[PDB]
Amino acid sequence: GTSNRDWWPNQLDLSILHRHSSLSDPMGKDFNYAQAFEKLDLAAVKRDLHALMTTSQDWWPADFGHYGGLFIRMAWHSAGTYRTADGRGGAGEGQQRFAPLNSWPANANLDKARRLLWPIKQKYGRAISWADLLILTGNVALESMGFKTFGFAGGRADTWEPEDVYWGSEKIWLELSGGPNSRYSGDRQLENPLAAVQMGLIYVNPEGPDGNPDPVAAARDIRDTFARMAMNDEETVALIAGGHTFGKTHGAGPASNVGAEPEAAGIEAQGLGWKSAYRTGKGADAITSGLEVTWTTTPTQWSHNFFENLFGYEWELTKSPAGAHQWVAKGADAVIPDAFDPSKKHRPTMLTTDLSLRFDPAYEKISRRFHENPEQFADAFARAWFKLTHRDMGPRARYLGPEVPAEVLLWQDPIPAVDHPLIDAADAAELKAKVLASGLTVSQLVSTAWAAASTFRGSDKRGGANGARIRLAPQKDWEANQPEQLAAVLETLEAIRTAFNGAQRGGKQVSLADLIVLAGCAGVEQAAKNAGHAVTVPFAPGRADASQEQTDVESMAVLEPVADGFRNYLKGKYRVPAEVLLVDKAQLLTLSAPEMTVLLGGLRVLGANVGQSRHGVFTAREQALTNDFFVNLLDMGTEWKPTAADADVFEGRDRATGELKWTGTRVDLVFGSHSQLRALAEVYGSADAQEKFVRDFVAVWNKVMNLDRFDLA
Amino acid sequence: GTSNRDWWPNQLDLSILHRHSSLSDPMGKDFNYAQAFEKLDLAAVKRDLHALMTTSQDWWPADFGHYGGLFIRMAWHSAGTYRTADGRGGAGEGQQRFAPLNSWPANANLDKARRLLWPIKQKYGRAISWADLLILTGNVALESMGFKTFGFAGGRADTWEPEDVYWGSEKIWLELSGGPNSRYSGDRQLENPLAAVQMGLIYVNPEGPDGNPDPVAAARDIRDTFARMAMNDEETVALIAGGHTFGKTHGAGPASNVGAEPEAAGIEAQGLGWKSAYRTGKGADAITSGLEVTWTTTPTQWSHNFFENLFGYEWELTKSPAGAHQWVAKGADAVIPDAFDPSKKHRPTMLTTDLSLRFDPAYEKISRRFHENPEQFADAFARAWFKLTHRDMGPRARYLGPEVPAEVLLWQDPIPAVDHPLIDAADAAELKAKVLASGLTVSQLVSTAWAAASTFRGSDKRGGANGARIRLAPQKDWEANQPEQLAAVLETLEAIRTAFNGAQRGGKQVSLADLIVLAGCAGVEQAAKNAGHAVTVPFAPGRADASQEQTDVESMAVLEPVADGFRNYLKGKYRVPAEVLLVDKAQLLTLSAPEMTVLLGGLRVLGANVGQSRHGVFTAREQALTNDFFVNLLDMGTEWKPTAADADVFEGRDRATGELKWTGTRVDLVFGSHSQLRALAEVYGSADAQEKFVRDFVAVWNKVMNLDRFDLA
Ligand code: HEM
Ligand code: HEM
Ligand SMILES: NNC(=O)c1ccncc1
Ligand SMILES: NNC(=O)c1ccncc1
Ligand SMILES: NNC(=O)c1ccncc1
Ligand SMILES: [Cl-]
Ligand SMILES: [Cl-]
Ligand code: NA
Ligand code: NA
Repeated sequence: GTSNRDWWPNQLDLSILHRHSSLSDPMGKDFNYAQAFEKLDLAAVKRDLHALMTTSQDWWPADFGHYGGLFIRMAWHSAGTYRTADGRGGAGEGQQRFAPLNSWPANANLDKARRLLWPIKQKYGRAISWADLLILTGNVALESMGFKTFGFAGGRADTWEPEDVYWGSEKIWLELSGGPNSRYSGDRQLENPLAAVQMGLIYVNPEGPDGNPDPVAAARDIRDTFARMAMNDEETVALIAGGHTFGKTHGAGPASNVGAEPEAAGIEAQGLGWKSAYRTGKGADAITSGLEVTWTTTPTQWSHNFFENLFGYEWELTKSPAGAHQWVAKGADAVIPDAFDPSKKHRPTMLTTDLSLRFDPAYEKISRRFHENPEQFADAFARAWFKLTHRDMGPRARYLGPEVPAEVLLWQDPIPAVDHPLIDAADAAELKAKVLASGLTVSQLVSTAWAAASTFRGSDKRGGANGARIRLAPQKDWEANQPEQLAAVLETLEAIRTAFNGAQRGGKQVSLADLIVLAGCAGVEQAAKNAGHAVTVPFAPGRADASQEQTDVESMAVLEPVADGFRNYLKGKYRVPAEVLLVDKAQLLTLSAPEMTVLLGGLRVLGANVGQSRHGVFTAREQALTNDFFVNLLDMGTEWKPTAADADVFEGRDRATGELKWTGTRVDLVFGSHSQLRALAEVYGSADAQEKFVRDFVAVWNKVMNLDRFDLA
Repeated sequence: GTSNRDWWPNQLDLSILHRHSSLSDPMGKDFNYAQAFEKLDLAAVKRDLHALMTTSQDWWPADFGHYGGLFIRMAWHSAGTYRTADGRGGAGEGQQRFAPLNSWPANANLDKARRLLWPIKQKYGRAISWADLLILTGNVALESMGFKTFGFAGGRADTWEPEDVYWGSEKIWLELSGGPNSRYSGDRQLENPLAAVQMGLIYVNPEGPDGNPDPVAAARDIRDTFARMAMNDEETVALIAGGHTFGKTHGAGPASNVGAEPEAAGIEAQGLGWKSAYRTGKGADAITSGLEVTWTTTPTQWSHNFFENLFGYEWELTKSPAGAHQWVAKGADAVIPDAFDPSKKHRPTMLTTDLSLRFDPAYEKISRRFHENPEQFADAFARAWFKLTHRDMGPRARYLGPEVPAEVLLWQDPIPAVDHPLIDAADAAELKAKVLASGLTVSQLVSTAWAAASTFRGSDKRGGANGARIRLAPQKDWEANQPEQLAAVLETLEAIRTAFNGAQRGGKQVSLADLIVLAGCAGVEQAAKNAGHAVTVPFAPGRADASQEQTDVESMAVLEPVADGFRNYLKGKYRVPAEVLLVDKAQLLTLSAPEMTVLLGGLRVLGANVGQSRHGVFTAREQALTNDFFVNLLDMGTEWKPTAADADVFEGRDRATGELKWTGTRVDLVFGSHSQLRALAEVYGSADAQEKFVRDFVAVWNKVMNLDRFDLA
């Protein structure tokens, strides 16, 4: 059945903005997962999960009688898809249970893992999400095998359809680099936003780069991909060695025995996949990755045996029973237990990527320190495991339950507590009047608040105006933020703040974060008055100001907008067309298509463009809040053509005279081209729509200003 | 970016159920188009449209100084995509403005026509939908040129995204038949549900079948396709001859001069397409279809000159300037005006398909009658044009405005007015108890109401329980409806009805349509009580009973369910898998995925399966409303395998003993296989879900009962 995507495969896709509707959600519109979770008997769940660890099912028998390694890998993979570039992936939406991730080759046989959890899921129902359950199970596996975790927070609400994520352009699972859709160019440069080396892998290839078994070169891929997942060297070594303290790999026969992944399997498979024709197809005969490695002498118990083995033997290249490259300890005795036969023992073995921890010189130093100081290793792995499994949860205010660690961690972009009375409505009116009396313009006020608030992304719930980080490095220096203009606005706002705060009694004060937002609100109010309209913009105080020392500058870099269509900004020339980048940004902001449309048309007339560019400024009353953008864009009296100098800039001329009336970018003109966007533009550019435009703009502005306000949830 | 559809291109697509969310709609949740339209000054709109007809724009100059022909074609094409097989297509949602229809080759240059109407649309805003305006414009065109229309109803609310419609499997526009995705098999049998001969055409090819200029053979295609759009021979001849009384075709140079369709065009084209490099690219130089025919001596005025020409000349095969086959009048004088040069005249010309109206023997009889009796022609055309343009509007209760025809037409499936007081809540409780005391079972009551209500389809708003057509031919004899069982239930309910109506005073009575629905309600209440749960199912009276004489039996044939997964029914063996047909039925019913899931699992346990099949009846308390379907389907203690006898029937055995527990079809087991459906099944199969399951089942039951109740809007 031929679809619009088949006919016009390069047209923009707006359905990514209308996922996660109330239509596909089985829960009622008022369901609130946090409230459900807070009444869950978490201790009861943990007891059931402990019991499960050794309750082997015949359809997927437990290695060593204990499912803890399988479950650790399950949780690691749930979290392991995360990319710092866009915040997409990670454990926080339980997406491992949907396509494509439920069928990625690196997630083979995790379908078995999730099915073993169904009885617990069923028993507790809506009070524990899948997303929370996958991580809790990994924690219980660790605790059951003798490792004390750093903590756990609930609050990951389940989702109900697959997320629209760019995982790459390859059309073959696991394709090696340098193909027609290669994710690598130049000197092994991985394309942003990807954080895995091959399609369907989590980070790297366990046999080495493109399957070449060189631990030193593997190390380079490990370092690059783990950095793209927010992990530094210490955290990376801790996580790999910690993980591989447990369990084993599965490669008992040739891979050709393994059948269809879950999304390809027959209906009778009931949601499972990778059925194997090799012997019994399971247990001792299991095939997952094709490798056949067991790292430690006690795979079901926390030990220091990983680094004893890594450093205590020399390693020889060998092949598993499926033909994959792996390593075996030279001259060693058979000390590693077998998973099923108490009469068999094995020599120590390692993956290429485990050997990276010894043969990359930076990792070796860390590995050696962990080998000599196992308490340091345990602590580092506990912290890293917490970070891994919570990286996408957002502000600490979202963290639920009795096991939430009290320690504030720098990676959480922490916001200080508020310990003083907040400004009330009379105070807000007094501060808005002061801001308008200062001489700051509508353009300056709107631009500044936009800059502050629009760093939010719902993928990992980082960013937003809380914290006033726009005043800190590195946000204050970002090109999109107009550093010189920004500094002049912030100086004026800090002077208003100081004067207000110095007049108060009783401990009342206003944060700069709140004042930035409030000042933006006053700009929008002033713009509405400029257009003849009496409008009140909602404001909620309670933001606090974070310090520079609470703001990791390197972690903040990935929130820099290199493309922000809402300010007609593109930092460089990219291969993805700018209107696709606009839709991607709207998706991070949580905006629907109508919201994206009204927001952009209003920002253009308020003067929010970077550098005061006239591109898309289709009005003769800039700084007045009108629907002019739409009325003019849709005027058939104007003809548009790309310029000679630049095919991405367009000139709009009077059709009868040839006279130039406007210029615009692709982001501007897509609203007049795309057949669904133009239908939305037409609503706002109709003669009956001015009041609707204003009230919808105010709503979407307020939505953006509050995106990170989980303190008010 | 590789997507799930790329990896698993045969997986079922649930997004067709989650279109039209409040996310994509720019109007507020409380917007009601009928309320807006009812205050529109329709007379004023029509005056503006009359003026537009002769106000040429230079970017697409008006033929003969009058846009009326263009607008009639535009309205015909808006309505012309309709297919009776599924009710999809038609003018009722304004879909011509979205992909793919906005870029179909048969819709070339209607982009121009729609752009000409933006100033009117913009002036009247939300009070007139695009969908209504396209039709209204065609009627104003006709009236402006001296044709008296049969009337007009508003009420087509605008939609905001493309509908998911199967338009064929070809991958090339206009592909001729007999390719690898041919829509024809056997002796020119067009595949259901299609109603056009080539991808991107409305009905037929104007040169003749696959381009062969044989009017007799073309007639066959005309007849078959028009019948698939609900038009008989008289209506067909009236429409084609009526339409081709006006305007002209456009084929002034070779087609290779015409560029990209709108969805493919550059951003600068601002939603227009087919830009032509031939001479001026417009007006006298226009190329649309590649044919160059003008039918009448007065292309801007109603006449009977089409038939005077068709019958008054003999016709010679010729080629247009673009190379297309067309016909010209032998020996004729130059009597047809030129569209732009008042000093040029032309010979009469015809399409192959016009000549069909004379050379097909059945058409010739009708055409000759219309030629001798142009008043008969005018009346048939007016009636046919109203039917064409209103065919998908639904019940007459949806028809809005001051020009609705008072005549009730048989094709409307009319419902008599109610002229008596309705039963109240106490009466409804008395009737439910009488029904339960009769001895009718939960299964009989649920199955009968299901059968009556589930003929609704939201594509053209036909069907539903209003009318009590289930008691009439042909519904009473449809296999899915279990004719002997149904007859028994209807007899019992008619005796209840007689006894209740005969005891009343004051004219109060209950219709059989209402009592069928109410009885189903009593069944669902009784099932809930069987499960230990007291619930009240909502009921709204006011349906009426239609007569056999008010029921077109042949038109009702297309509403027969040949596949109804909700009753585990498949009338024959089809190429599309049964799970895909389920989702298609759910889309017709207007159900979301959650709604489809609850509804099916509840129907299975209430005994709604046709023939009392055990397939999917995963309960030991049939006729009790419980979640047992979900809990049993999802039990990993059961293993499923296709049977030897039938690969589409599955046996569920205990995994440890081999004992047979259940049997199921693909429709049952898809809820345990598909990863999004299984996620829904898990919510209703959880230990906390009994209350939710009952509540949600009652809500979707009541939704289905009320689908055709536009009298309550
Ligand atoms: C360079 C990064 C890594 C690579 C290439 C890698 C590779 C693999 C492979 C190939 C398997 C075997 C799959 C099978 O055949 O069953 C595996 C198993 C496992 N991995 Fe990793 N791993 C990485 C990092 C991690 C990390 C960060 C964790 C967790 C903290 C982890 C925990 C596990 C555990 C517990 C198993 C055993 C599974 C079982 O017992 O069933 N791994 N790893
Ligand atoms: C067998 C069915 C039909 C065929 C094959 C057909 C074919 C065509 C073609 C090839 C054109 C020229 C497109 C262009 O080059 O501009 C056209 C024009 C037109 N058709 Fe039809 N048509 C059919 C039925 C109808 C019907 C049912 C109506 C309306 C009741 C209609 C009304 C018109 C009008 C008004 C025009 C002239 C447009 C103008 O002046 O711009 N047609 N037809
Ligand atoms: N822990 N990571 C894995 O299990 C894995 C990585 C690459 N191919 C298969 C599995
Ligand atoms: N693909 N996932 C995200 O982009 C996301 C999820 C939730 N809200 C904003 C963005
Ligand atoms: N009235 N129908 C048309 O305009 C048409 C039919 C087939 N190809 C192009 C245009
Ligand atoms: Cl995601
Ligand atoms: Cl449709
Ligand atoms: Na994420
Ligand atoms: Na329809």
